[PDB]
Amino acid sequence: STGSATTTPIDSLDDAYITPVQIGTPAQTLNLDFDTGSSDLWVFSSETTASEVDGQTIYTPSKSTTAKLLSGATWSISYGDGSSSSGDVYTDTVSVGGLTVTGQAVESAKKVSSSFTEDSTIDGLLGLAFSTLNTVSPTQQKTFFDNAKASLDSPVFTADLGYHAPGTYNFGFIDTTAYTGSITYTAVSTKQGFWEWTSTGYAVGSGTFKSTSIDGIADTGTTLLYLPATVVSAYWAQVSGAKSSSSVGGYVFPCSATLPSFTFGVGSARIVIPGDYIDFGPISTGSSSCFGGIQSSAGIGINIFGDVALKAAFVVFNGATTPTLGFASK
Ligand code: NA
Repeated sequence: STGSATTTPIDSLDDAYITPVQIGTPAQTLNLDFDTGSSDLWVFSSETTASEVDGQTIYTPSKSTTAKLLSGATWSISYGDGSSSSGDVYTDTVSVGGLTVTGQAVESAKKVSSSFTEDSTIDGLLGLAFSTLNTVSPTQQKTFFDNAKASLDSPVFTADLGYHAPGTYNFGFIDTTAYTGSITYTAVSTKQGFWEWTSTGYAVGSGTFKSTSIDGIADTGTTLLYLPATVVSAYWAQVSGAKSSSSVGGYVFPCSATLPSFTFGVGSARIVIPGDYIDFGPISTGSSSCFGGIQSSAGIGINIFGDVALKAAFVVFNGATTPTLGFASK
């Protein structure tokens, strides 16, 4: 089997991407944030505290003839941005882009933090990191990908995120029409439960490539590119008037600037992030200070290849017995 679903930016900045997901019988379609940096499929629901719901579509398990309470199971998750959610668990039928899993753990939120409530466009998350990170207790649950894997034509999914445009998540196949050149594969460590890999270096604009190992994770659920402070300083030093602002919480730059590209290495291959991808617009409405898309990972304890980086590439998440990542230009 295979599945193919379109993923759509939630706003004009590509802050996140939503993908429609069918849950239950008859189907309830929710727009979920597919997150390769976490391993829980959780939704706004009929159980979510009413004051914490503001515009989201909810899953109502009582209206699904295939929903079953997973008795005694709870979940609770905290993300890198400080947000959180928790609740109880149902199993139900979940379909993505025509690919169906029966008996998927659907984590029903009883509580969500303010950042979730405030984002009316995201109805929940669908985690695509390794199932070792799933938070369900006392019986850890599998991701949608891990439950689908054995049925797929190939044990893979691909992320093809758009820049200010829709893109695609595919499950079970490589679309050889969706990228240019060849795919370069690179080793993955699953020791922290992430799609963790080592970039071979970077370049700023038309500058020389610096060969250096940068361990980090491929995380579709993180907006920005978070890299070591040395790398990030080297990038923003090429933008007149850019500075790190403790008040704003990262590098800002004049909105009048033209940003340089950023290149990262994948083995001997190179992915180029156009400068435009690195512009996250005014820090507040009407400001001439703009927020940068490349930020320091210092204090986060890991480098994160978030959407700024991933949307410059066609990315293969290879879930074979020995997982690997692939990157192609597009
Ligand atoms: Na922000």
